Amino acid sequence: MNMLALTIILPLIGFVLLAFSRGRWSENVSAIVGVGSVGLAALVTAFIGVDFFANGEQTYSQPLWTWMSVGDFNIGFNLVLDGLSLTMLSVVTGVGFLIHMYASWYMRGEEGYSRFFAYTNLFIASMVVLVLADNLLLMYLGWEGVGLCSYLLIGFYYTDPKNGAAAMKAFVVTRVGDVFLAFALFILYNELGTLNFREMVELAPAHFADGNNMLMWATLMLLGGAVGKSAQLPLQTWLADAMAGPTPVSALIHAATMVTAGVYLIARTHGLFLMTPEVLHLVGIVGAVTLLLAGFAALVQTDIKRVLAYSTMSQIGYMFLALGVQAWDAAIFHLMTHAFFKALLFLASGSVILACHHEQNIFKMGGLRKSIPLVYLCFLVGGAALSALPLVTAGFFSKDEILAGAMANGHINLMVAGLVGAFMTSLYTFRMIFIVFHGSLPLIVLLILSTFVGALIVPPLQGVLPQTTELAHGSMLTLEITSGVVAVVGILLAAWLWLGKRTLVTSIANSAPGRLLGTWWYNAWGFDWLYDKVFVKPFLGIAWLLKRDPLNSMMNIPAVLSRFAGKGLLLSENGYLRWYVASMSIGAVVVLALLMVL
Amino acid sequence: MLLPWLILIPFIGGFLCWQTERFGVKVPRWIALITMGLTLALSLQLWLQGGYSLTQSAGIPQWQSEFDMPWIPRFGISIHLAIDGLSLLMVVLTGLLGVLAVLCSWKEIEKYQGFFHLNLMWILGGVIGVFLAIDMFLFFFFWEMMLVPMYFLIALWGHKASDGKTRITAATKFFIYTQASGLVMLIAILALVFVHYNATGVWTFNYEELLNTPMSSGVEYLLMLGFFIAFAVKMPVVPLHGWLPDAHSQAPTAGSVDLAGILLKTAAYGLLRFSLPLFPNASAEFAPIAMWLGVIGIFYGAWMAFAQTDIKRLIAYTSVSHMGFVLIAIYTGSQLAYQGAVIQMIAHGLSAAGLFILCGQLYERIHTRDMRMMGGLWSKMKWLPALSLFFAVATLGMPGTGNFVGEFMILFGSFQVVPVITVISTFGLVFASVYSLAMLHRAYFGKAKSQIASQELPGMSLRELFMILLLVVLLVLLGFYPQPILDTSHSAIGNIQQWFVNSV
Ligand SMILES: CCCCCCCCCCCCCCCCCC(=O)OC[C@H](COP(=O)(O)OCCN)OC(=O)CCCCCCCCCCCCCCCCC
Ligand SMILES: CCCCCCCCCCCCCCCCCC(=O)OC[C@H](COP(=O)(O)OCCN)OC(=O)CCCCCCCCCCCCCCCCC
Repeated sequence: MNMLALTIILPLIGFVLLAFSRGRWSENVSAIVGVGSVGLAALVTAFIGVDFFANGEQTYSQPLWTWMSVGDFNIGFNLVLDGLSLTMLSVVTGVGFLIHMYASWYMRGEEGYSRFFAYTNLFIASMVVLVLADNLLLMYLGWEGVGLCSYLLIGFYYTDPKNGAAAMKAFVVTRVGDVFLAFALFILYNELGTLNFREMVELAPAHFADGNNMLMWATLMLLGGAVGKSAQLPLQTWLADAMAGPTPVSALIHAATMVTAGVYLIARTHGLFLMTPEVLHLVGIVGAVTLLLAGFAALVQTDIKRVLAYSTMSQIGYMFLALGVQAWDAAIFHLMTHAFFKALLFLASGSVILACHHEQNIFKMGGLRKSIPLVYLCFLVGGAALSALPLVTAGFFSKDEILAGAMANGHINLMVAGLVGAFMTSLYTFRMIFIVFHGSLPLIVLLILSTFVGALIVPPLQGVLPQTTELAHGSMLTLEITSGVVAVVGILLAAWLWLGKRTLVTSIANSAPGRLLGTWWYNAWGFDWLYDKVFVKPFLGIAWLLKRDPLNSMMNIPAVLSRFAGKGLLLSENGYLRWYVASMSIGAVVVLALLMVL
Repeated sequence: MLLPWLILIPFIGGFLCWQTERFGVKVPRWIALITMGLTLALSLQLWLQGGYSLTQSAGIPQWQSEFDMPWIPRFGISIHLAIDGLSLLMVVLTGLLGVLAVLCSWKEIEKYQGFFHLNLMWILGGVIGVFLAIDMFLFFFFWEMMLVPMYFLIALWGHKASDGKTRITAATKFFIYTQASGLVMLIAILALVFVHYNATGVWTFNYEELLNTPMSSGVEYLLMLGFFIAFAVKMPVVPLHGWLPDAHSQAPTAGSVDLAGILLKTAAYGLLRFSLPLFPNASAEFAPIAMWLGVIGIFYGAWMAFAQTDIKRLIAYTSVSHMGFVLIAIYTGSQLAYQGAVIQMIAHGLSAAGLFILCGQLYERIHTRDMRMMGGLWSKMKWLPALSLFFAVATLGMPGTGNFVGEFMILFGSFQVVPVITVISTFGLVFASVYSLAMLHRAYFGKAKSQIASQELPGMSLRELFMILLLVVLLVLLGFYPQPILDTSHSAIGNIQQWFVNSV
């Protein structure tokens, strides 16, 4: 319980040791240090969870020191552990440990093996700091650490410049998100004098009784930071392009660390969002729109990895939809189950890439169900959990809790968008499955955890997040059977469209409206194009305009005038004596006339 | 009583560096190291014995130590030194950067190394004198005195790759900028002294006497403008910034002249110590113009840093952007933003020192500063690209480094005062991340763009590694535990802020 700081210290020690080793150690020692550091973090998390449940699930605060203290500006380096923090810490440490041992098997014979494990250890430490902070500034430290580690791990193969461009794009878009989060922090400290989550929740209704404008501004900026980190609208363009790194970093980013920080941020500051209901409805709308656009984008991708990236964007949209409909338990439950099955899917896709001699186009693949059965089984059950197959997958129960929470709060359009997205996610997931596959301890743990056994785990969110309004029994059963029917219908439609000879699919893909819509959704609705010609191109144009330093030349103007005036004055020194006498006479005339006029 | 020795030990040490050169060509570096370590140790002892953490704000003036000696009694000019928390932090930073500068040029075995070390110690003593002087004439004297060895170091000992005329031109531009702005400040100082002499009837160049000077509105604005023109040239504030990238690019290649000459922020200290207390009302009316000059400095410096093909020029423009942040902090009247400005001054000094030392070692390795010729250097060098990655990470305002603490405390206080300028400046922090990533990717990542970068390069020596890792440790400790630094400068900042907001 008091070893809550060990979950930060052990990954930090692993990063420091593996960074200063500089690749001199063997791969066995580097694997032992990195994987064992995250493993001891997971073991300490298990002991922490046992102790937390052993004393009535009481919130435990462990302060370490005071970070900053200037007058009323007091920011503490403290950790807090409640049910939400325990859930996030448990999923981060456990799934990161599984991904770490899979990467220990996976990254063998690679340059920067110890560098890879140092960067992933720093990623784990930053996310543990993010989820175990009681104030917004320490959470911001974990936020930036997670973004920096994402940038370092995405461009891990630094030799290819496109990996570096993907990493730079990821860091820049998420940094715009962090600027919005910084605005939220500035507003909240200026209004309430504190950044401690419990303290702002306590002091906000008294302070904002007369006026509630800056609270809406602060929650809107919190939402902007969240959509920056979680790759939602309008800061979602980095995810698909920047999943060009190695496979375990994509599993870590899309399952445990990167994309769940926005969900955790909205869930943690739920009281302030409760005081601003319009911004909460905006959170729900942003999630719904993002999940629909991500599903349509995943429907036309030609790589396994990009399909999985837009699927991650859709599932984070489902979590944002659950947050916007005041279904917080459903959002965290879907976070945990999606971490499970998305980690499983990304690890299986990495095994596909390794076995397929570095091939990524799905159409060049075919009939891989007989080449390897275990990878096909992992992809099958991960797709079933992604498609919310009823009663055999945890994703069904998570998405059904989300849809029930949207139904019970009077949200019709968000629930309709969720059902449409469920049909679309069955469609794109098994389109990828049937195109690719027709025509081991981490994998086992994620294999069982992606089934209903993962749905047997209940996050201890009672007393942290408010209870969702319960649905009527008949309405809940009709929603259950409607979601199951929609998922099964999408399964059968994908089977009818892609399992055999794709005649109808190719006929409507090659049509002019079909080609237009396919090339529109393939580029993710043109947001990359819009941000290139709205932010990137004027930045580069202003840089090329200013590369001469115009202000320096403007301040060099007086020197040029000095040279010109001096060269002009030197013409009077021609060396002629009679001109010197004439100039003395001219000066005498000027002096005498000036004395006469004054 | 130790402040005269704080200034004198560098001067005597530079004289002994020149004199002991005849005993051997490896002797002046040891002498410079001993006297820079002695200056650092004396400043650390002043820090330990000052008790700055338990010091309350009693109002300007409030000095932990003070020395006075008559110098030119006809004008009421004295050697008047005084140390308090802000000056002490700046002096300790100057001593640490001076030790780093001596260690940085350790492998210079040239025939005239004693004169190099004398010029270095004279620059460092002048900077310490700027931080300690409260007599206005003495402050101006140190201000303009530290530029002659700077000029000669740039002109004669500078970048070997460039021809002589380019180094002469850069040194001349730097000298003309700094001395003309200093003469405008001297005009302002003289006019303030004459206004006080007409009001009272006595000659004084003392800071404490000149504080209580009744001036009309408009005269005070002009004196403030002269002071600000000097400080804006040395900050640098746009457009008075053009001397800085050429002074950095033509500085000696090890980096010691960047550390000793530029990276000590005497102009921000001068704005806090003199411009705000002597002319508080004029500074209050100048606050919007100074804030927008800082905003333009942030964004202009970021765009210039991105557009550089020279890595040293890039780091110089990063310095311009960070000082735009500090300039926004200074004119805001907030204690939180002032403390952030102090942290940002120290952290920018440390991070720019690390960047410049690493750039000098990289130029020693590959014999070119053009980033279009170096690429994929992560696979060629043992330590340098990782430490350069750390320092570029620090310069974008990474939490865990002191740059984040300074920048964000500045932004918190500024938002409490001026919100629009603050939001534009945070987008400037995005611009900072852009130029840092661009430098990192153009230098150390990717494929080799020439033949020199395609081969293995020698590893960093133990001395270079030690000084870089010391800078790394100090920046990390400043990021995670900035409280001793905040407690050291709390009383001085409180006095300056209370004087500024109680007189407006
Ligand atoms: C609150 C908990 C934390 C929460 C999140 C915090 C986030 C912010 C963290 C900021 C720290 C810097 C992060 C980025 C570091 C980048 C440098 C790095 O790790 O480089 C890796 C490199 C090893 O790579 P490799 O390829 O094997 O090298 C062989 C040839 N170069 O390494 C090397 O070559 C050698 C090492 C180079 C420098 C490594 C980083 C130094 C700074 C961190 C440790 C500082 C020392 C610890 C003590 C500080 C004082 C108490
Ligand atoms: C904020 C603005 C308002 C307040 C300003 C206050 C004044 C002080 C602070 C600003 C100083 C600006 C100085 C501008 C010139 C800087 C020096 C320079 O650019 O020198 C260039 C050049 C040396 O280069 P070189 O290669 O040796 O020459 C070629 C061969 N002849 O040099 C030469 O060739 C000859 C140089 C002669 C001296 C330069 C001319 C100075 C004249 C006084 C200017 C005062 C400011 C005017 C108003 C501001 C500018 C619009």
